[PDB]
Amino acid sequence: LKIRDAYTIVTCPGRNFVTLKIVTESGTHGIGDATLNGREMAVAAYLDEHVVPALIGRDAGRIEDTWQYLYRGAYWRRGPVTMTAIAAVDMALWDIKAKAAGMPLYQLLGGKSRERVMTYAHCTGQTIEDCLGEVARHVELGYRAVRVQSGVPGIETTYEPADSSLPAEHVWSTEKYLNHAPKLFAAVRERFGDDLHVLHDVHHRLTPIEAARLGKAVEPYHLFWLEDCVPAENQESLRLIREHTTTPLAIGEVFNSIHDCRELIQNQWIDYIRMPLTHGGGITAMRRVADLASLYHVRTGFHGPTDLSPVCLGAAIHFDTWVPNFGIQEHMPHTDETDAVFPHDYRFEDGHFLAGESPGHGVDIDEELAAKYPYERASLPVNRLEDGTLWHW
Amino acid sequence: LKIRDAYTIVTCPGRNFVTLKIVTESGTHGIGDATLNGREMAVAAYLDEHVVPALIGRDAGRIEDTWQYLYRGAYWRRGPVTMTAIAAVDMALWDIKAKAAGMPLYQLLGGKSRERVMTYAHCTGQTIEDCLGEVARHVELGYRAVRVQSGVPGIETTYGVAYEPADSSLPAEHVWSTEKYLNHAPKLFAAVRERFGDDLHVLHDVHHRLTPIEAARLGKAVEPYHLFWLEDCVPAENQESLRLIREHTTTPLAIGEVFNSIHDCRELIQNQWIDYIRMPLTHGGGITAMRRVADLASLYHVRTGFHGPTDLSPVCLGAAIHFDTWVPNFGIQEHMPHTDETDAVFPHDYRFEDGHFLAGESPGHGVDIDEELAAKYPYERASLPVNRLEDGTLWHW
Ligand SMILES: [Cl-]
Ligand SMILES: [Mg+2]
Ligand SMILES: [Mg+2]
Ligand SMILES: [Mg+2]
Ligand SMILES: [Mg+2]
Repeated sequence: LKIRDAYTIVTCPGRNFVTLKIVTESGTHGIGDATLNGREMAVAAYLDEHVVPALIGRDAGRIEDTWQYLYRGAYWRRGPVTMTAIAAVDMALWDIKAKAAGMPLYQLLGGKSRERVMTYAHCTGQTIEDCLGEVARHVELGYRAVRVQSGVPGIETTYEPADSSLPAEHVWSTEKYLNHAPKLFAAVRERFGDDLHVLHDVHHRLTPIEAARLGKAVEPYHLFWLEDCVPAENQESLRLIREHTTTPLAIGEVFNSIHDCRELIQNQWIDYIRMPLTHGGGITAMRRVADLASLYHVRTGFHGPTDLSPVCLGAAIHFDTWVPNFGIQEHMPHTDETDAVFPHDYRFEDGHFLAGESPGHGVDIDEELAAKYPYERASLPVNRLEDGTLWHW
Repeated sequence: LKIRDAYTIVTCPGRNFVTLKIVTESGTHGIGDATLNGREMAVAAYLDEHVVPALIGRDAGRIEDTWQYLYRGAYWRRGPVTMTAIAAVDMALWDIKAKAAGMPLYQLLGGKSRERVMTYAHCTGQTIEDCLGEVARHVELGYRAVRVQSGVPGIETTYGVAYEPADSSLPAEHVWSTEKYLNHAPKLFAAVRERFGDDLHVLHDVHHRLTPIEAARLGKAVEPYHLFWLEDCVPAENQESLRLIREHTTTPLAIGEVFNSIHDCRELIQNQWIDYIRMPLTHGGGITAMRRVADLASLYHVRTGFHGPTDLSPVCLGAAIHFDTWVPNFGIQEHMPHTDETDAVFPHDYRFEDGHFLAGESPGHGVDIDEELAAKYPYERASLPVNRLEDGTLWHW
């Protein structure tokens, strides 16, 4: 199990993905997602120039030692580029270990805790009516849970995000959003009733007392979660929200370390932690985050956008299958070309994922095919207030 | 004036440096340090592929807007690669602003608060005796303050004892014993005080190797020697790690060279768990961000102690000396001399005299880069070491 080769693959079958592959002397290989949307080449360089050369000759079986070696050894700790590189290595090594054990990853983690993995779909429209049409469409596809978003009247742009080479510039009004958003949830409940799980993503745009107000306003509609209410580098930002509303709260897709959320969890300021495998240091780190969360009744809600590759999604479905405190798994379907580049054995049926049974995380990469889709630069948008203030997107 | 061009320069005049240069439509230019030791090319790519293209055509004068645009706009916030890229842009833009104002940077910041900037030098040796020899040598050069490190008997390799840490292509592997270090370290400080007396400022870098209660013990043990600071006692991603140390010793504490965000140290500062904040301009988001960190620190009597190793370029050092000259709550400035080749690649107007830095008077931060000279020294990979315990446990270096 000594590592004989390690290298990145960069491909764009609909959007950019970076993948790390590790091959052992025996021939067993593993892959890990290394995709960091809008900053992809920073991780590619971090891996190619600084991590990959140190992997050669290491015992691929020493997952924990390698994690600590890269985490502590980098000297400069944490961060999106850093932890994504570490996650890619970690995910490839767990893939290798599961293959060596002859087991699908969920078995190696402690076995199945559930028979299937509940997902939610994105439902978006310009008007509230447009959004309701999308909800109906997804309910018919078997989704038990939908995230709803609609345009704000008076505002040209509200939350494939990486649509432009350079960042697109959106304009935002908090006050108009706060008055309009509760109407969307009222309308969803009027048309679809109470059994549907309804989620909403605030996408970082509020202050705490504004989020508190929104949380209260939407209590009658019993949302599954209100996500990313406020920027949370200062974790105390959640406190006012939690003290003022019983609407459940989700946060953390932009986090990369347990140290970004330890206090959020221990103070019981959130209900769902959203940090995913690719950005949160892989299986090794996320097991620890999920276990900490479990002590405080917090459940997992992994970020699952198109900009995490099928490698992440497969591993996430395995993790979701084992973890006791599973909440929900986001599903944004990849393109057919992306699915072809990353063959996999996870299945989607009746609104749920089912883990694969192949040894490993069940995902591979077709390198020859990946090479036919060259990288194309694409950046995430930015958001400005009406006066031009650079805001949170 | 809009940005016409922006690009990185990577050079290795003794060790690796990455620099960002921004050029305006009028031809005026500014530079910023982008060097992240042992991970240099991650920052180069972050800048080259993702930041530089977004700078073209921007108003160079909009420093704050650019900082927020890069920080918030990245979506993934904070981190060493991220914040070093942002710092490089920020430093180059302040360089340009000061040149436009026709003033040295310290004047732009609020003017001078001091007539000179106290430094400390690194004194190191295998034995305590070897270290003392180095102290004597630096005292002779005019240093008022010294950091002292020496070998631990029974341990082959320890931090700060040979010094250029990134001295191998792949990470060197060192071995460590906490218990041997804890019993030996106080003997070094006792010896320094015996030979050199009480007026000298004496610093020591623990370099992340202790647990909180071990650092508490060390702090107490070294109280009689009145250290200027005991630095980086424990890894501090969990900021509460400092609490037991602070509750058990009056030895002053310094932390933060591995930090990149005010959010890495807000609680350390507000709870009064440290005396000096060490996060430097290059890794801490530049002048824009570090002004904010220093100001928060000032409310709690915390002083600046910018990390100043060889792996921050003369661009950072010059900007740091300007910052140090203005900031009210200045503590000390680390000085690790750069190589001749490095100083030639980065011509500068800061000066070192009688143990102190003096800020330049040229408009800008006073540092430039000679691109033709830089081109003579190609990048050469070098990684920081890792540290293992005697049983093989991957530890903190
Ligand atoms: Cl980073
Ligand atoms: Mg979201
Ligand atoms: Mg109360
Ligand atoms: Mg240090
Ligand atoms: Mg007490």
